[PDB]
Amino acid sequence: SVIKPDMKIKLRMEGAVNGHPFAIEGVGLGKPFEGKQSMDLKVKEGGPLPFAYDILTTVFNRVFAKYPENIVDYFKQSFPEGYSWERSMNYEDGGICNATNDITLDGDCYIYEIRFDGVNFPANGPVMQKRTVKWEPSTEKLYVRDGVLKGDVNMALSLEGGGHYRCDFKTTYKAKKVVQLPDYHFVDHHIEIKSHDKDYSNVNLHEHAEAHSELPR
Repeated sequence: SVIKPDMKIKLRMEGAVNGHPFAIEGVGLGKPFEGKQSMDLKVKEGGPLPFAYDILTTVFNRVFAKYPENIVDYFKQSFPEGYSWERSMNYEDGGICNATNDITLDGDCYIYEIRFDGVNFPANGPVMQKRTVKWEPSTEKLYVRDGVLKGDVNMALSLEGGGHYRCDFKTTYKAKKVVQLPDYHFVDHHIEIKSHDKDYSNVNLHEHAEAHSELPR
């Protein structure tokens, strides 16, 4: 099919946090069937970013998730046409980020058109104070609602000096064409910034994801 063992990624994010605009572009590669991917991101506008880079990472494609044969793969089925997703990320201190990604395919390269908008982040919260360390691994819960796929996940950012900062993700996935809808399942994730420069102008990001149909896994 159109899904190859090794594929590329090209993306551009345009957004704002607390009213301050910025733009980031990236290029990467991954293995859809292995659920692994990596990419290099460069801040193009609005740098240096005055907020924690981690709030952006999960926005920078579930096609990069290892799906077992007994689970319907909504994402790999959506191509060559592609799909799009919308997401609201509700942080425990009131900060709220809304994001969207329109994913298309050009040859062996996925193209992302991303929008990101966060508001109400407290001035002295971990996000505006850049006190986040990394996102903890997680388990996303996927279920069908009104012909489309939903995905919810309890996320947590490890904090500098100890503790965690919670955020609840609510994502809606929409294939561009009619595809087979999956039954209730899970997707394990682990996103990590492997390297970055001082002000995060350059970031190397990695993600590993695998789906499973029953728990305990």
